[PDB]
Amino acid sequence: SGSAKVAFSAIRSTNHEPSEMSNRTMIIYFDQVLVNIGNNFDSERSTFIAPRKGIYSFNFHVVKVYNRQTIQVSLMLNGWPVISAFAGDQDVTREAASNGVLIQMEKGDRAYLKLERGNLMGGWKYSTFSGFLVFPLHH
Amino acid sequence: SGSAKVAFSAIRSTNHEPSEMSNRTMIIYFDQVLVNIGNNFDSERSTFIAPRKGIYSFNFHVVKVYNRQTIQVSLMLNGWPVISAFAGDQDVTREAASNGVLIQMEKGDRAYLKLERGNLMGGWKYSTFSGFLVFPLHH
Amino acid sequence: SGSAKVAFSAIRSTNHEPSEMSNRTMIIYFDQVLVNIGNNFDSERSTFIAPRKGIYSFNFHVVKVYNRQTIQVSLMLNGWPVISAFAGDQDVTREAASNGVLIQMEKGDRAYLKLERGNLMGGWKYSTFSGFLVFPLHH
Ligand SMILES: *[C@@H]1O[C@H](CO)[C@@H](O[C@@H]2O[C@H](CO)[C@@H](O)[C@H](O)[C@H]2NC(C)=O)[C@H](O[C@@H]2O[C@@H](C)[C@@H](O)[C@@H](O)[C@@H]2O)[C@H]1NC(C)=O
Ligand SMILES: *[C@@H]1O[C@H](CO)[C@@H](O[C@@H]2O[C@H](CO)[C@@H](O)[C@H](O)[C@H]2NC(C)=O)[C@H](O[C@@H]2O[C@@H](C)[C@@H](O)[C@@H](O)[C@@H]2O)[C@H]1NC(C)=O
Ligand SMILES: *[C@@H]1O[C@H](CO)[C@@H](O[C@@H]2O[C@H](CO)[C@@H](O)[C@H](O)[C@H]2NC(C)=O)[C@H](O[C@@H]2O[C@@H](C)[C@@H](O)[C@@H](O)[C@@H]2O)[C@H]1NC(C)=O
Repeated sequence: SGSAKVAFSAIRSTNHEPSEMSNRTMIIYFDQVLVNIGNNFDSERSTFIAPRKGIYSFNFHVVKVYNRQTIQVSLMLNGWPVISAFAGDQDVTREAASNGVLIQMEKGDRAYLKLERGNLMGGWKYSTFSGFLVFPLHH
Repeated sequence: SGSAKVAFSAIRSTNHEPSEMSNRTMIIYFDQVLVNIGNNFDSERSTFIAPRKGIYSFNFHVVKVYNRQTIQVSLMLNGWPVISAFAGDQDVTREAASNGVLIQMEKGDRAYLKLERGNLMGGWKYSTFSGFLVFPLHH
Repeated sequence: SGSAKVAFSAIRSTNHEPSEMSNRTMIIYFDQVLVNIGNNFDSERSTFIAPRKGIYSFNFHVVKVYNRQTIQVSLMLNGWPVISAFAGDQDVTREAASNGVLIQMEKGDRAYLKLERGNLMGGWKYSTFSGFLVFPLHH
């Protein structure tokens, strides 16, 4: 597929608490990048930047522990929520806010996960975020 | 990929209650279509109609609120359930019946989501349904 | 895509209890294979064996009933967990441990689901496991 091979996947490998900057941006950070074909995933910002016009698939599963908060996690496209997922609060099991979607992106569009409500104190180990170009679009 | 570029994604953008017809069909309706490459998703019927033989990927996340019902949501292929997902009933958080699968479809096969058990009173805002042709098949 | 068309999907169609061997391996078994393009999914072992170097997408949803256990399900790559999902224990609804990810695999790498914690007594009907080659890689 040449320059139509674009894919990333990243995970949260520890239960370490959020940083001050993560608290300010509420952008969910993934420390371990498993795939980054095209180097279009910015691992410092946990943001995917589309290299070309196309249909992109995204999936995420944000895993939380008991921390007295319910959460809403949203896939953001240029600062606007496209889809959201939800998780509650209990002390029986880790639980996940999961969702996925296909979206059209232009070159330079940015996709990332934002904690719209709640916090991730206690860590978000086992959280995952991945995406790939399904096919490019011309015009 | 030419005529092998087929993709759709749709979401439920409001918490409005189901219509009379939705009550009769128990087919889950998505008011906002984000992607519809090939125009193979029938937005009036929330049904994907395969344009050609191939392997198709589908994912869904049906989000419910507290409404005194648990739900079973099934991906239907020509009126038969292929996969199902489940959600409970509580008043702490929105929660989702989520699943996904790859299936082979022939031209004219129809895929849609059906509420096999329960109801979506209180709305199903944030629900998502998407799919794409992974690759075509000949013969 | 020729030999770049690789895809599988399998489901658990009954609530039958795990076998002795399933108890010993804790590898989750799927009795009904819906898709197996390339015949790279070993249905006896519920293991996908990559035919070539590439980026592969995997998704799973393991559905449990009340059985006095919480579970952790992990996607294993050559015996090492890549991603995990979690489900609790209650008697209100079936519930699912769900996650998905993209990974790079070499020819001969093996991917399967393992019950890292808990059991699936009471069955795991409606569980699903699927995957496909997103694109091949050279070198
Ligand atoms: C990120 O936000 C968290 C939620 O607001 C912070 O935790 C809160 O910290 C308050 C004092 O900074 C404390 O009164 C709150 O009870 C506490 N809330 C929760 C739910 O834990 C977190 O700050 C961390 O904890 C405090 C005690 C300090 O030691 C910080 O250095 C910790 O990181 C925030 N983390 C930051 C700003 O780095
Ligand atoms: C779609 O099905 C719902 C579940 O059967 C309907 O709600 C039910 O409406 C009954 C009277 O129509 C009422 O006795 C039940 O308590 C109620 N059940 C629940 C769980 O809310 C729904 O009807 C809506 O509510 C009633 C009161 C009417 O105003 C309808 O016009 C409402 O839509 C059904 N909606 C339809 C048929 O449009
Ligand atoms: C697979 O593992 C299960 C969990 O260890 C077994 O169930 C357990 O069986 C014990 C006796 O074998 C019994 O004391 C435990 O209470 C029971 N635990 C649970 C949670 O059910 C299961 O064995 C099944 O049940 C027993 C009674 C025998 O009839 C086996 O033939 C059953 O399969 C294990 N299944 C195997 C080894 O095939």
